Amino acid sequence: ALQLTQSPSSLSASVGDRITITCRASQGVTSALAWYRQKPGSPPQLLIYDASSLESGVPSRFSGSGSGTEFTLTISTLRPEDFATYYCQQLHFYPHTFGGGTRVDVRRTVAAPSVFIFPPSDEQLKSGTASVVCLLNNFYPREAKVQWKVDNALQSGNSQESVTEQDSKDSTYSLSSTLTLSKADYEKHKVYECEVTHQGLSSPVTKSFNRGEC
Amino acid sequence: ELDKWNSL
Amino acid sequence: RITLKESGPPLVKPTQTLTLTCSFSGFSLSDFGVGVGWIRQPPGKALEWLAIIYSDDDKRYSPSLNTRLTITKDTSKNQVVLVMTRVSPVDTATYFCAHRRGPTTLFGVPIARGPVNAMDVWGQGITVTISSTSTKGPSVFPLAPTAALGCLVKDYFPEPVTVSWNSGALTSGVHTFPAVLQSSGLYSLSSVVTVPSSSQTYTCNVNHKPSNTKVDKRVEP
Repeated sequence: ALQLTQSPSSLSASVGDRITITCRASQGVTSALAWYRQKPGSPPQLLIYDASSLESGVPSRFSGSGSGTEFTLTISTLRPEDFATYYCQQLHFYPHTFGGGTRVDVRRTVAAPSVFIFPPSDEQLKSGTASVVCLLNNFYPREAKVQWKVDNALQSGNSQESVTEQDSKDSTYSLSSTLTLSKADYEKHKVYECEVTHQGLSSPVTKSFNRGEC
Repeated sequence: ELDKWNSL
Repeated sequence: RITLKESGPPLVKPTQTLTLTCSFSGFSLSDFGVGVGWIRQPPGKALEWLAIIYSDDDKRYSPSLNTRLTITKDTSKNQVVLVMTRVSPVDTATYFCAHRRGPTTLFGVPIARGPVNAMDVWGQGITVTISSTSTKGPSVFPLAPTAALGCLVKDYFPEPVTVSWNSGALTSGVHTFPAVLQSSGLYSLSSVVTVPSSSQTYTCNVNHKPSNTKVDKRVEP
């Protein structure tokens, strides 16, 4: 269908800043494009309709321009209610496509994650399952990437991540990754490794343990 | 397929 | 003021049929050009358009979900219903209904089509989970070695679960993560706390009310 790409995906900013988000379409959608702001736990709120029209009750600091395949949303002076996720929607073709979203978080100094690996508890191993957890603590920006390796084999399909919401005092994020294996499986290997790639790291940091080592 | 109001 | 509100079941099992209702006020689906659409949002993901119905009973669906969706309206009871057949866990998401303005008219004549280019009012949204799973309490495991530490809260259903450290006295350096719905249909979650290596006892206080499961777990290094 119609491809609607938002840029950037994530945006770092502070109160008072002027920001611009763009939304690109695979084909002309004319002026049929809408912008929304969604704060966590709430539904999307309409800001701009018909590419440039300001919606009733929406602050004048919001502005929309462009037509065809290029669209931009401008917030002239960033207010705190603006730290949220933004979306563009196209309504010229069916189906009415939505962009991927642009997250706008509070800017701060780059902070590398404190990494920690936890091997599974013997209590859980007794139940037939093995959960290995990697913790990436207080980092910034939000983009991080975890890679699990078992006896140098790269894991794929057996992990799940979770990220916190920006800390109201730190402006940092924390991430949790859980590698899940059967106990059988788990006892067939020695080295469990959590490789972390983040912007505040010159090189990937790796935390590990040898199953058994006592 | 175009939107409903495209030809108005 | 226009208001919309979604209603239906918080939980549905796989292969089952899901019926959602959108109740509105402030407008009629007999009003010229008006639409009501459904948009969903998986946890942590982007908005996905599902369908729309207009006052003239014109209907449009997502080409990718078309064989499982039916949208219908009851003009007299100001409601729009979306029926989704044979669901899977990927259908788990928050479901929204929204209003679409019809064209502006002057003495019954269509003078502006610009306002139909948006969904101007949205409902609060209804959260729907898809698990073949049944109410079950968590198994709490220790996460042992600034030093890190925590309690893995695994295999429970449904949400939610509460986690505190030291009966409420430890709050600084704490991180309770969003739970992930495992392929098993059960949630898993972790709560960690970073402290001065050097330190004091640490206990994860866990409560899953649906199952009436209360656990206190002392975690050491």
